[PDB]
Amino acid sequence: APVNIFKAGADEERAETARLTSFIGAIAIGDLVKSTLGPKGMDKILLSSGRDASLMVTNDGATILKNIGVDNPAAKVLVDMSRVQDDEVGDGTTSVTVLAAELLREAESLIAKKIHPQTIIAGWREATKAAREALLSSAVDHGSDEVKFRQDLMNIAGTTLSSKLLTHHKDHFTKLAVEAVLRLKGSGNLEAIHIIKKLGGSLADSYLDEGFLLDKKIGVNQPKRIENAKILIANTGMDTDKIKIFGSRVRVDSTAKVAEIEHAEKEKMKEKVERILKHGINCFINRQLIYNYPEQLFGAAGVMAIEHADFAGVERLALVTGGEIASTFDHPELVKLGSCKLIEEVMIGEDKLIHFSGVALGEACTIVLRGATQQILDEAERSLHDALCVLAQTVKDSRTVYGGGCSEMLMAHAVTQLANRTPGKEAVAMESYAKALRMLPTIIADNAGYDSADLVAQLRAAHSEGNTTAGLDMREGTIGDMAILGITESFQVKRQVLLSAAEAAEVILRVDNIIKAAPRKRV
Amino acid sequence: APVNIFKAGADEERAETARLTSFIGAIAIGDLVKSTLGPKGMDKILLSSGRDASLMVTNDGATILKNIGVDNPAAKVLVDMSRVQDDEVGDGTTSVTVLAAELLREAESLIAKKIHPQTIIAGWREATKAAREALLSSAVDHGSDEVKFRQDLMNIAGTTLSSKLLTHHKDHFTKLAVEAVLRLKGSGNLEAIHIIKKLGGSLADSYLDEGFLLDKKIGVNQPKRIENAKILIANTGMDTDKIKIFGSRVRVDSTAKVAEIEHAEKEKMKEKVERILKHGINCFINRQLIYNYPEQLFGAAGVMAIEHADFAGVERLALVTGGEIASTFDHPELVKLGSCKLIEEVMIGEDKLIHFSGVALGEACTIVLRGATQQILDEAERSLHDALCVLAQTVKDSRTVYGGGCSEMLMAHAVTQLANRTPGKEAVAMESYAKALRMLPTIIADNAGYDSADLVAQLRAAHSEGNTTAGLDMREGTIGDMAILGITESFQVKRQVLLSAAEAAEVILRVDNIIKAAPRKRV
Amino acid sequence: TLAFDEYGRPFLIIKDQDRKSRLMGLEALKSHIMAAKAVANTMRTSLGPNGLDKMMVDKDGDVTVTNDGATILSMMDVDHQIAKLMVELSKSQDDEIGDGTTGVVVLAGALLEEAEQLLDRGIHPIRIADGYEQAARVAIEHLDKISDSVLVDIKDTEPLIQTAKTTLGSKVVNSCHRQMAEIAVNAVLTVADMERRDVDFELIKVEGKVGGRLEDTKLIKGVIVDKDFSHPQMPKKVEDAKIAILTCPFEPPKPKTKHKLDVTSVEDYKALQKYEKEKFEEMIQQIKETGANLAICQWGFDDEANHLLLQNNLPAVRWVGGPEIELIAIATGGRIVPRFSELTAEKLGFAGLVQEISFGTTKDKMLVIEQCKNSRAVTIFIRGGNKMIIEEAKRSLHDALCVIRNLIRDNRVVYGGGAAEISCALAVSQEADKCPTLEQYAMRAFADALEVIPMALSENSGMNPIQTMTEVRARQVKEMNPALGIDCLHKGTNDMKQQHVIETLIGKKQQISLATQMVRMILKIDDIRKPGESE
Amino acid sequence: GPLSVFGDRSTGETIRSQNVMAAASIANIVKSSLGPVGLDKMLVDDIGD
Amino acid sequence: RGKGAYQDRDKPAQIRFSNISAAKAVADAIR
Ligand SMILES: Nc1ncnc2c1ncn2[C@@H]1O[C@H](COP(=O)(O)OP(=O)(O)O)[C@@H](O)[C@H]1O
Ligand SMILES: Nc1ncnc2c1ncn2[C@@H]1O[C@H](COP(=O)(O)OP(=O)(O)O)[C@@H](O)[C@H]1O
Ligand SMILES: Nc1ncnc2c1ncn2[C@@H]1O[C@H](COP(=O)(O)OP(=O)(O)O)[C@@H](O)[C@H]1O
Ligand SMILES: [Mg+2]
Ligand SMILES: [Mg+2]
Ligand SMILES: [Mg+2]
Repeated sequence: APVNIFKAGADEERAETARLTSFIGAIAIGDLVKSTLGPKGMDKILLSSGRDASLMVTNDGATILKNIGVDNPAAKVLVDMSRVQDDEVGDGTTSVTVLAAELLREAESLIAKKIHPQTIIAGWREATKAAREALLSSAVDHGSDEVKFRQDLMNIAGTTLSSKLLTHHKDHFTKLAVEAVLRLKGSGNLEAIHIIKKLGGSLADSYLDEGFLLDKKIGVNQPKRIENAKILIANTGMDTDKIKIFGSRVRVDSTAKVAEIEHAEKEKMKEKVERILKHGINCFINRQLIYNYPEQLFGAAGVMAIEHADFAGVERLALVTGGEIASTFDHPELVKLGSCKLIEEVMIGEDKLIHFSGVALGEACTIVLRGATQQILDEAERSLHDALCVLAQTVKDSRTVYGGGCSEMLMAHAVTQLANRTPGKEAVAMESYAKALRMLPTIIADNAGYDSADLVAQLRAAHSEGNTTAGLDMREGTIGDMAILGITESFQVKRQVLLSAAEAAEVILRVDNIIKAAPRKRV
Repeated sequence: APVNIFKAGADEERAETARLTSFIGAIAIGDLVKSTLGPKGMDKILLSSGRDASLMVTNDGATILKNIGVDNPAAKVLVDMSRVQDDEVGDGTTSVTVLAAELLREAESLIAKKIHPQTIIAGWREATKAAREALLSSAVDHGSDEVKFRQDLMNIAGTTLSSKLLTHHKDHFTKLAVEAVLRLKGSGNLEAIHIIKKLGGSLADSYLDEGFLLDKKIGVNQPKRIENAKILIANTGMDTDKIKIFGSRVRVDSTAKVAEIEHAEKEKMKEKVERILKHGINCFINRQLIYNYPEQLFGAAGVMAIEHADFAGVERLALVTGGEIASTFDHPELVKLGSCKLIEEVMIGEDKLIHFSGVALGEACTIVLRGATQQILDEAERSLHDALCVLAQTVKDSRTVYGGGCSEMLMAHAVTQLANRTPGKEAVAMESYAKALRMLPTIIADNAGYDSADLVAQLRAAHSEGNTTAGLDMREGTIGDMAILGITESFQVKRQVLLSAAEAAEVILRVDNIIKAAPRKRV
Repeated sequence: TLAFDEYGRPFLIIKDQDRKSRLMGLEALKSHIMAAKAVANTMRTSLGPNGLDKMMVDKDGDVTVTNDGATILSMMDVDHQIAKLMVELSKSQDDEIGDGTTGVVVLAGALLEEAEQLLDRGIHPIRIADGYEQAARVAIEHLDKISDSVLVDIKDTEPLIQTAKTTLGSKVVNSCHRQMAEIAVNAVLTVADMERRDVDFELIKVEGKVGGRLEDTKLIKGVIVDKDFSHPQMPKKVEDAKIAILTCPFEPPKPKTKHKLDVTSVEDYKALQKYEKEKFEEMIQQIKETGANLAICQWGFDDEANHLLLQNNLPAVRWVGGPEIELIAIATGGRIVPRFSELTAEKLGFAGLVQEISFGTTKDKMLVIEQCKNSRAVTIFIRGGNKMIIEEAKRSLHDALCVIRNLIRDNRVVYGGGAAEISCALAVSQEADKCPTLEQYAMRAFADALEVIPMALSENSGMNPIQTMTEVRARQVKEMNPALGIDCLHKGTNDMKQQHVIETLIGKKQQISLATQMVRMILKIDDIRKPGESE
Repeated sequence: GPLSVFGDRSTGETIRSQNVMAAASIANIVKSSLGPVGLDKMLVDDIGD
Repeated sequence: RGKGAYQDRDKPAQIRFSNISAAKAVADAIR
């Protein structure tokens, strides 16, 4: 195919530069986000060449790979791998990128050993099957005795926020992340926790609101605070209805009848508001816009009117007040109203927001992130999003494993025990699978500046004879017990790091020909 | 220096792309000539873009690197390293290139291990000192009992020619290489063995001439063969002398005196030839050109006249006949003449050459290389030059070591035995030195198509407990004794492979900054 | 406005003023520091025995791996006039002393980095420059406290070897750290005039040939030239050579003017043959009457004179260079004779083993002179594995030949390894309080910049800079200050007197003097008048 | 090192001398049209007005 | 003994000085 090429502007390579470009392009992705892994790793700042560059600092490996725009074909497999890891569990996107790159780096070492690439695939399938049994047998469940499960949930949020910008804020941001999912008391919808980013103040000034915050302040001549009110929301049109009959006009003979029709239009718009206040309410939230004619009617009756909050803002108010959407007002005995105590307006960062203090059945939260710059607020929002998504799945799957390098040495030990019970064809591929699992505590140990050649060697000697909870202590720089220090991760997060990296390395290693087509508008 | 760059067209890099471009450019040189190492390795064909491209196939690693013209700065150190290896010992230019590249490939593995590069230099200096004692204690000397030394010389030429184009010609070309140096009986001048390349015939039709061959055939009216002649050579001017007086004219008054001067000029040229034939000779060799006036004088006296052989052609005739140069003819009792039996002309490839058959004190040879194409003759000349240079130094240094991977495992065993008696800072660098020494039998084993992962493992298990003469058997594909099969190399060849690769890898590893200047006429 | 007046006329002062560049501002001093710190940060990694080398590529594509600070800055294409003064600073250290060419650039970049924070506090740049002169004067007087040597050039060569090991310890010759250090000691003492304390480097010939190894570098007492025996049957070994050095070519004598010699009859043409035949027999007999058995000639030989050398058993070389035969007459004790008629037995040279040595497969055949008689000229033959290790060893051993020359000029030494810089930094800090009137901040910036050189040795050795320097500096105040520095493998204790890290006094005396004066010429400048594009 | 703005920056007494010449460029125009001995000017446009 | 040696041969030691020198130009511009 290179000799006597039958292509126009397209090129290809077979078994010489195919695996060469696949191993170079995938290691350079993994070596890029290598410095961001661990609780002592640095962060990246992403910039463009211009034309609203919109600089966005991120430490999470999914947000780095989704914005760099790699031109390598085999590197897009690892870029899409970190996107699925953020969409499923929301954590380990950096850990699954280095692990999939360390598998292909050990596969580059098997180039000169003349090992068949299908032997490495069949050797890694038996290695990944033994690695699933190491995490499944070491998972710690939590059913009853809930005072130890809430302590276990703070160890999950303490491990996730340690590898982010919120380093010296674990005394505050752990309570902001555990109690946010604990106030859901149900499914992890991940949209009732509305994060509001406001400039001014430090990250210690951020807090979790006991009620709910909103924008689009209360009318013009309406009351600003009503105590012991009944909140009724809506999703209906207020004025300029044009009610659902396309092709309907007002064909009259004189202009005196147009004055009678427009008075009949305002009488039906007034009668719609009169059906709303028969419920006995004091606040009104409409998803659509409220014009001036129903605004005067709510202001004359002493009723609030919040106009055009959000499409998903009426869903959070329905989960924090315990009511319903109620888009049709014709049955006051079948419409459930919300409950609150204070609807006072608070000022956060020279902006008046509507505080719904003292609400009943409040299965929704509002995190008020305050930072020094907008770059910190964009990073702390993604750092909190990577912490709330794991706790939303830890309450659904209570199985937890010991992180901090302890889980990877347990997975590498089960592969090494079965590497000695195999013939020599697939045993060399299983030894490279166990060395790549030991690189994940090696990257964490070397990012702090510790002796990674000795600490991982002490972890391999500890896990070889007992010590199932022995891991890497990044606080002092030694080997400690992970059950005492409280460094644990979720089972489903660590399983998706192991499983998705083994499936993505299976695709790139099986590629022997990269036939790229002719691009458009590139000359 | 990248930040606020104060250079015009020059660029540089410090500790990030400096060692990156040094490790890429040096491995790609070693991976290029990796396929030409061993008795089953293939050859390369070197071509240019045009304008008298002059294709020259070579298997020797020095001739490949001296013609490619690498643009990498660190790759030129390994190119110049193989140039000295061809000029000093004439062999191992491919072995010193792969060994210097495997050291830097193991040094690239110490990048992620955070080893200081000065620790690798101090670790390799102790590793090279342990490797010198392995070759020195295993060297086999040969003093008297010359029937074992001539058998040992055939094992040196049989090992060198096995890795070249002369594969199935070891029954003939070994005798052409051993007997050529054996007829020198003195210093290895490496110019008395004049190699003549003629087209037509196979490589089995090549032979070593018992006498000497020459060009510039014998005169016009002179005899072509004289039995039992006395050869006298010369380095003097025959005609149009203009003898050593710059600024001397013939200022006469009449044209009759010009006829007396030009007759006096031809009488002194006749008297010079009359001083030559007073020695009682039958052949005459002049380094300069012989014109028509002394050519008639040698033809009338029955004396041969070989005009303008070569500048180094009279040196080989002085070593093959036992005479002297004799540029001045005024003392016939102080000029030693040559000796021969037949000066008949032979025809090799439709070209008449002067054969000096039956010469006395013949310390010079003539190899008549005959091949199918010119590409085979250019390869067989360099293959014989790589074999005659080792035998010219084996007669000066009779110490020989067992090659074929046996010498590399002896050197790697002495480093590994002293790597366990060292602290862990330098012991990791010594283990990488021993792994690169085991790569040299791994390249030889994998070029034939054998299982290189098991044969080097069988060599390491053999040398760990005895078996100092155990090596790689490339004939059947197993492990055999090198003293029985007769696969030996010289001690000075194997020492220069170890020593020059350790010094060249010391230079490139100590480079942390590559500051290249702005080139001229490159835009 | 620029290029226009307020009355509408064009305002042109100098030619091509639109393509000019002029900066007075407050960033003109800031642009000089940021251009000089990047040169000092480049040379910081190549300091000490753990200093990594640099790969330099020329304009022709030639690659030279250099470690000395003189050749690194000289082979750059830096078109910056502030950094060009750092090139001449490292060149001035090489021309005068020749050991601290790397350390004089890191020290000059350290004085400018400490002056950057002093510039923001409102201090005048000449007031910092006047404060550095009062601070460098304390470093000169404190450096002359402990200094002693016992060199006698007879048997006490032990302080001379340990001084050269400090210079050769940072280069790539650490494999020959004991062998090559003794070569540079004996090469200086055999050619130096101890009555005048003058060393001539023209008598020390530094030659190099590829092949062999670094351990095959020998000190050849004599000369090493390219032997060019015109006869291939010449004897290649002379046991006792009576060397006849001449500067006349083996030919009939040709005058320097235009002659146009006239030949009229055939008796004059037969007189031409007998004139040259007796001239070649006269130039050969006049050498044999003196008892000579070896001839050296600057110019070429004739073919008729070549066979007359073999008949009389007189080996001779051909086409020797200009200063090459000047080294033969000193190594052999002979005299260079212009003509052949002035030859005598008193103008002959004496030599022992005169032979040529072929190196592998090449055809060089250099001269090896083993035996001599009170020679004042030596030749170092550097061998190696490639041309990168030989041209660096020519630069490494030249720094070892210079530190022995500095000991004959001044027999006072100091202790390196950062021990002299920490001790000099304490002397400026003690005199900064006597008195802290105006230049208190300028002297403390000098003492903080003198600590950059020992803390760069701690950075290249894998240690911590502020952890190791605080331990060494505190031990010199609690007791009397010893030779206390650092090392790479650290050799156990940190005593530089026990580790034998010996440097010259005038080497470090010129490091502080040249870096202070170069800082004064780059602090006392407030404008740049560089042009724009090239054309 | 310096400011990475894509425009142009001039500090010191350069702008302090340019603003005076900018004000004197306007004053030297209208100085010939002051008082009873002042004289009018001509303002010609590109279109010919 | 030296109690270890941590070789750091990587990029961001030089980019960290680039963020320092750029922020010093902003503070000196509005000084
Ligand atoms: N306190 C701690 N002790 C030890 N290791 C920790 C600690 N906190 C975090 N880690 C480690 O740091 C790593 C951070 O990975 P991360 O970049 O969050 O992966 P992802 O990008 O997939 O979320 C985890 O694998 C974890 O083992
Ligand atoms: N008969 C044999 N058995 C085993 N090994 C051999 C045999 N002949 C040659 N070799 C190996 O092949 C290699 C050829 O190396 P070569 O390319 O000649 O090095 P260089 O280019 O330096 O001369 C040698 O190192 C030798 O060990
Ligand atoms: N054994 C040692 N222990 C501690 N320091 C040493 C040792 N050997 C050399 N040094 C230091 O290394 C430095 C090398 O300086 P160098 O680059 O040679 O200066 P220059 O460029 O002027 O020749 C010296 O200043 C010396 O203090
Ligand atoms: Mg995480
Ligand atoms: Mg060979
Ligand atoms: Mg030095």
